[PDB]
Amino acid sequence: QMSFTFASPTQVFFNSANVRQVDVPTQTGAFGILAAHVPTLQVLRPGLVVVHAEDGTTSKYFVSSGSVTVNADSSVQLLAEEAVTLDMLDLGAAKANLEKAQSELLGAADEATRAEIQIRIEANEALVKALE
Amino acid sequence: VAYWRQAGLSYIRYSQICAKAVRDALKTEFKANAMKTSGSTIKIVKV
Amino acid sequence: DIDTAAKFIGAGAATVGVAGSGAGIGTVFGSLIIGYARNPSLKQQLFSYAILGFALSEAMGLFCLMVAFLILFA
Amino acid sequence: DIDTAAKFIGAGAATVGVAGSGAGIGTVFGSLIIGYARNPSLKQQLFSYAILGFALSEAMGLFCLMVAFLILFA
Amino acid sequence: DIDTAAKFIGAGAATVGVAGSGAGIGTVFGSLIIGYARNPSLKQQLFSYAILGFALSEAMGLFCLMVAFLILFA
Amino acid sequence: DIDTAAKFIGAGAATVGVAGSGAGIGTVFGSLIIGYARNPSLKQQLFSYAILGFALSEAMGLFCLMVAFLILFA
Amino acid sequence: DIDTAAKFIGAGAATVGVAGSGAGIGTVFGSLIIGYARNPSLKQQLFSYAILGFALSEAMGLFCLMVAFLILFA
Amino acid sequence: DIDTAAKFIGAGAATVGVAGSGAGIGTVFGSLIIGYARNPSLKQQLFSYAILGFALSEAMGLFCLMVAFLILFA
Amino acid sequence: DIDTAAKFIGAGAATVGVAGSGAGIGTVFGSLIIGYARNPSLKQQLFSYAILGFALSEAMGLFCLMVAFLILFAM
Amino acid sequence: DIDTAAKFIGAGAATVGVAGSGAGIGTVFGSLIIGYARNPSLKQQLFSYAILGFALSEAMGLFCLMVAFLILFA
Amino acid sequence: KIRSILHRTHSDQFLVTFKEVGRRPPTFGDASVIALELLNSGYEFDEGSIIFNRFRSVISYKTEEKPIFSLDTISSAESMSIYDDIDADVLRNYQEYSLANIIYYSLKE
Repeated sequence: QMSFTFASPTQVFFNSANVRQVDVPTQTGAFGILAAHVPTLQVLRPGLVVVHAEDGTTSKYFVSSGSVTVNADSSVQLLAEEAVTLDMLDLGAAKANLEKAQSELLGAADEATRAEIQIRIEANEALVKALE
Repeated sequence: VAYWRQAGLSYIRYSQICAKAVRDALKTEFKANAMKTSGSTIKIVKV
Repeated sequence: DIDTAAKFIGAGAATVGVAGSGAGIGTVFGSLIIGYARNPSLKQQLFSYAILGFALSEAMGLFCLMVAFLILFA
Repeated sequence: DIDTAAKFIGAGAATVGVAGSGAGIGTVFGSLIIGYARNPSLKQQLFSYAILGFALSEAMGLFCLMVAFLILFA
Repeated sequence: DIDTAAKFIGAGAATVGVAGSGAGIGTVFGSLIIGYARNPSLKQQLFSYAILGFALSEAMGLFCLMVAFLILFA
Repeated sequence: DIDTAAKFIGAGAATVGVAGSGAGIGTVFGSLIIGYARNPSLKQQLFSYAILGFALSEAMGLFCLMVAFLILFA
Repeated sequence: DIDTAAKFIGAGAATVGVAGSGAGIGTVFGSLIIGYARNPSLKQQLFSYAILGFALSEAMGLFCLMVAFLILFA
Repeated sequence: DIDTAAKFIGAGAATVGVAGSGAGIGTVFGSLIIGYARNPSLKQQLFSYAILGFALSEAMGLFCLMVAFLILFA
Repeated sequence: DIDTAAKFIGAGAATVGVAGSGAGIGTVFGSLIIGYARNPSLKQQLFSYAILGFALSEAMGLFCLMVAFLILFAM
Repeated sequence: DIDTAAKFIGAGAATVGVAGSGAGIGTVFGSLIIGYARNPSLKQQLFSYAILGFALSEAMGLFCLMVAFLILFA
Repeated sequence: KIRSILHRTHSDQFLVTFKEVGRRPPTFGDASVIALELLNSGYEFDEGSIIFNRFRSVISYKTEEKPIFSLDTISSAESMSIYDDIDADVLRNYQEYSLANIIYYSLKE
């Protein structure tokens, strides 16, 4: 079966747990991991991981970044740099930050700043799309 | 390549910026309980 | 007579178009297999797309067979 | 008549091209699924592509039938 | 006779419709291989969709065969 | 006119060739969807290549309809 | 007899169906390569699908060859 | 009359062959779309082999047009 | 004649059947290309699996090629 | 004479299958594009397999055209 | 302290060093800073080791060393053949993150 390990640097949510399916975002493309998924390495994108226990229960944790590894022996390791449960967020702050970022992206101070603002944009965009 | 790398950013920077965003977008209560254990005090010395 | 000859030729050669509808159904359902073997969580939205693609694809074969019927009956 | 017979012959081979359309639509309505599996954060924006991928996909289909029209009555 | 030749040629030029159906079967069972190979646990579920696509796509080629036999023997 | 009938059957055979362009455009505009799903940031390049290939494949369908007219008329 | 000729006409215009077969088999044994390269571990169960699909599509294509032999010899 | 009728019909048969080149051209310009989405930093390098595939798929269509002209005029 | 000449078109319309075999073998070898690109370590086995799909598709085409050459010679 | 007419028709029908070779070549080169984008380092070996498969599908298509040439001339 | 103890022999080999460690508890931000200042420094290291003091128990610690690699090693490591969707983009972004992870783990230990 699947041995899950979801752990922010600050806190650990699952330690070698046994869940049925886990849906995770990713740079390439958001996808799901099941009890025999082929081994892969990926680095997460601002999104929301969704876990389902052996039963039909669910849980959604919004993750900023990180890396998800699926190993030969069916062991998923989802190390997220900042993993927060949805009940910790507020809409207006994220929405205003997103709109501010869109406003400032017009100001092409430099390509590095353009990229930084773009990252902030789609970060807050995933936040709102999760909360809207 | 990705839209955030043409400039030349490392994925560390990508995660750092995304994490700062997700921190900024928390409850007013959890801001006090997350602003700590989030900053950085290390500083570099010229070689 | 030769009029019936052309009738039968047309009926026979019109139905061949249904091959495209068959291939469309095949490719759409293969895409469903792949896109549900990637992100199974959805499904409750993918199968909708697969069924819509079925309707749309089998429409072409239906058209070809109705053309065959009309050319062999009027 | 031989003329009507040739009209029918051309009609039979004027509706075969619809198979092309049959494949076309399918491919798009295959790819969409794949795409929508790998990136549910572009669903809506994908629809536009899909409808475009439908119109120009069925386009030739209809035009093939157009020839049939002509080859039946022109 | 011209009419009997008509029926036989109609059957012959209709039977080709199976090509698209065969291509669709091949596409479906290639998609199944890839999908299962990525995510083996989903097997018995992917298999249902893929075999369903098989049968529910070869329905078109069998419609072509049925119309061919209709023309030949009727 | 036997020769006008031969022109008609030639046009009926020729008009099918656009099925190739239909299939090609289906492939192009499904690849567009999935590639845009993978790498949205480059939408403008995706349209550029997609439309370039679209016309560049419509080459064949326009050729086939043109030759249908030419056998019919010229 | 004009039937003795239209028989061969139909046989030739019917054996073309094997094209779609060949294409389906090709797709299946390409998809097998991708699937096995991606996930070499579960080698065997890939065959339980590859051979199944190949033989299945090959048989449904051979239906057209069977029909062609039937008409050419009956 | 029948000789030029054969001219017309055989040319119309030849004109169909460009459909496969249409399918292949669409395939190559969908593959370029994908391969550019996945590794954008290899534009021109990918484009070189893409235009090579253009040339080697246009070969078939232009040869089919060549044979069509030859058999309609020689 | 007609029945001694219609065999020519019979054979031609049978020989058209090889197009799909050509397409199938093309996609087989494209799949070989992609498979090798993914896992270049598996160079040996992939070629064998190719040869297999190669042979099966080309034989399926040979069926129609022989049907045509039957039309011309064995009718 | 009708023999020459049937001979033209046979050649024109046989010279359409190179559509298959065109589609196969297009698919092979699309796969080349994708594989190269996957692994830019390995292009020679990818190109080696690509030229082998290319040339062999070329052999099949040109074999079809050789049969067309023969039937026109014999 | 590490810089000083090794500024007599191996004085020249220093590439960069950091201060204000341990004054306050370390955080993933500190590890990210170290990883950034390592990657940006134009040194294309082909291998590495990280030495730290694993905390066995309140009485004992062990000077442990963990290896670390580079994307050029990962690509050419045949053992990676069984991991899919592995180009030279996700693989080395993952390598950057792995470097930051190991730095943070060593900091905490």
